[PDB]
Amino acid sequence: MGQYKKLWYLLFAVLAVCFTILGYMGSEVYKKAPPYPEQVVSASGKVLMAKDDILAGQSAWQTTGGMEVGSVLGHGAYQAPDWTADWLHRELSAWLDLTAQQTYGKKFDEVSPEEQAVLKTRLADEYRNQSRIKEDGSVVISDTRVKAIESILPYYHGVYGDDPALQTTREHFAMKNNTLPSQEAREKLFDFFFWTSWSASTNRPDETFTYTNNWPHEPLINNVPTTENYMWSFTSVVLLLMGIGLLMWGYSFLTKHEEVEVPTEDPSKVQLTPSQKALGKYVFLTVALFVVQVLLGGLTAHYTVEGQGFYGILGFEMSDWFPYALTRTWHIQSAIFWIATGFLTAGLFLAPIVNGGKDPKFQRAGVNFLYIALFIVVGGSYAGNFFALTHILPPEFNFWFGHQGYEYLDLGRFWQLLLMVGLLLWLFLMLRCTVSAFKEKGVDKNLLAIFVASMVGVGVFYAPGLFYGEKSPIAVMEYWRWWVVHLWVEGFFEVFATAAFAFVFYNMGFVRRSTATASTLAAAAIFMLGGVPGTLHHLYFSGSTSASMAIGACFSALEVVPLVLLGREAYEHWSYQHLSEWAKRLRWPLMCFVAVAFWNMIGAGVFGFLINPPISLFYIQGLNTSAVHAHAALFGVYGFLALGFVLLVARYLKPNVQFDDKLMTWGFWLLNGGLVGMIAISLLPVGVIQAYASITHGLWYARSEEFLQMEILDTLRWVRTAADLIFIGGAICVAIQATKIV
Ligand code: HEM
Ligand code: HEM
Ligand SMILES: [Ca+2]
Ligand SMILES: [Fe+3]
Repeated sequence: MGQYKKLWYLLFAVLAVCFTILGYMGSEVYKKAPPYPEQVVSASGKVLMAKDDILAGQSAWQTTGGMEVGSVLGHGAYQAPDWTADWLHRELSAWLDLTAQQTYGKKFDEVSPEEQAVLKTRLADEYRNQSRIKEDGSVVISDTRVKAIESILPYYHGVYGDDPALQTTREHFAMKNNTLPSQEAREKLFDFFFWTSWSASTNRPDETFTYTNNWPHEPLINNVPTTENYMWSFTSVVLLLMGIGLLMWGYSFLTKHEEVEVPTEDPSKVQLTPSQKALGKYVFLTVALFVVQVLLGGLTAHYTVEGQGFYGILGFEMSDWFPYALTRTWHIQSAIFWIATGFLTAGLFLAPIVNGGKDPKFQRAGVNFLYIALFIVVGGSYAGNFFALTHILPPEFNFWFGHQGYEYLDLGRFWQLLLMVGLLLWLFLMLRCTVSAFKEKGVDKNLLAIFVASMVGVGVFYAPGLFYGEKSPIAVMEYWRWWVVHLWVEGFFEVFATAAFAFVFYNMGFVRRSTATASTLAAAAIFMLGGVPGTLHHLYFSGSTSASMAIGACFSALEVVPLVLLGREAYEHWSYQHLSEWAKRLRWPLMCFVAVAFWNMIGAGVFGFLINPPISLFYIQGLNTSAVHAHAALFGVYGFLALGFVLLVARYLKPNVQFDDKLMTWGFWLLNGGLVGMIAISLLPVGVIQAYASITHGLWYARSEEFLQMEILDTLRWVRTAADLIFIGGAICVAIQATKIV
């Protein structure tokens, strides 16, 4: 390893420690997740439900879209109410009304606060302590609780069915007129909802807080943040402040920046291999998927202000066939697909360059096979989502060929397996080009080794999404799912981008070999240190114990080291005085990387940390601030990276076509202005108002229909269309430039 032995050892130690921590917390989730009770029995002896009924309700929830229609335990969509919190509040209000009648003969509202406190204390004792699971695995609830459940059932039956008395409510929730047509399936789904509400309001066996760390905020049962929550939030802010102070104090020593002399030629000296020439279809697929995804996002926003549609007398009803759940699922899946496609194309273009400008036998055939597999995956998953949400798909094939119901993993298990096979094919095609480069003499191989390791990580770490099943517990499913939406996208993709950037810069002669290798190794070590144990900030209130708040909060704060220095080195080199001898013509792909740094600083650093401490997330999980952070971080870092990658690939495929700077300036600035406007004028104010309402009254109230249909919040969502149109125009401009080039 030569002079990089210390960096390699530090990376190894960081990897070992961080995966040991993450794996230990994984085994804790299997043993400490909220159990499914064997029986839920009334105090008189009548069984309400059983474990099989709860699991059947979970499967029924998966056939409606799951997280893509409302929210369960804080994860999902944001137009329909959070179901666990809404059910808890309605059952607590019904219990209070019933108990006030048998004690004072009046309702809860018309009773003096002195006895309201007594009623609230009796509710808190009954719900948090008397509902604890027993030795035999059963839960005993009172007849008053049974009556409250029976009283609140008809509202949910009308909401998830087609009752005329609840038509307006269904429209405000962006829900089709029959989300779950089967009454028997609706009854099971309400059992599942009750189970989630029970797990969110019942103390742990040997603790004074619930299985969800007192989530959601519910003043009626005193579901408030715990001392551990406060203690670890304070610790995480203190760690972030130290880290920032230490990075300021040591930036001078840490970064030496031994710059090299700028060359004159273009080592652009790339006789293109047949496999490289077959990536124009990849570039076109990336930009077409980007345009389709942006259009699907515009179509989902329209459902949040109208509910069913406008005009289209065209002869069918559109929410019956392409409802909000379907449009949002496709919108989320297309974004994942096109960002991943851009990264995979970029890698496939660099592989033959690593191989010395030659194709290993059958590389073009492998590339074409991968293209066909990616097309089949996308088309089949979308068709399965359509047929599952229309309920034409029989329910026993839903989890495998329809809608999984889990966000960011909505595609069926069969399509997930096909995508995994395609990713392994891509890794094989990348790795077969490295054998000759490794089998050389004299040349240092540390940068190649770190690049190959980042190849293996991207091509491998989609597997943890197959470690749960249809009937797997929700907390296990959430753990394995964030192993993919956070560790594989947020992590292992920055590593790939960094290792490709270093490889390209070294082979263009912009940086020294030692500088590139050391920078890549250090960046990989800091990204793994801040990202691998930072997975747990998605599991603070998902049935995990209190150790998740601690780990996720403290290490996620450690992910401040890269974000800051990011791009300083660009402003250190932005002022060039026509130093771009052969780079000002390609100014656009190289400027997608300055907006990348800006959005990494803003969307991922500012908006990502205001939601990170558990004391904040306790109130703002499930609100529009999550949408703000998601849009900013995801497109501003990774969509721009992928767009720059496919623009740079298209530049080398067709070096005789110039870039039309007037269409490029328009597209770039329309994208950046549209993103800025959609957060700053619509998304952020809605999130702030929702956060205030949540903190003051309850997450139930911040997600309620009565609160979302306020005059200020409907005009705040309509105004978004102005920035949405600008963003769609910018996306269309970029996609035309790319199509014109290839
Ligand atoms: C015209 C531009 C866009 C519009 C109008 C738009 C609109 C929307 C809407 C309406 C939602 C659903 C919020 C809800 O639950 O009610 C959403 C969610 C989302 N959008 Fe977009 N979007 C746009 C562009 C993008 C882009 C470019 C990306 C990234 C490639 C993206 C990624 C996402 C993600 C990841 C979510 C889910 C976020 C979450 O659940 O927190 N969007 N968007
Ligand atoms: C570019 C890097 C990042 C990307 C692409 C990214 C992406 C996302 C996305 C799409 C979500 C949506 C969650 C959902 O739909 O359920 C999310 C949630 C979250 N992210 Fe990030 N993120 C990034 C960096 C960060 C950083 C640096 C932090 C911490 C400082 C962070 C903390 C969170 C938290 C706490 C949530 C949960 C919000 C909620 O569940 O309601 N993220 N992230
Ligand atoms: Ca979400
Ligand atoms: Fe995350």
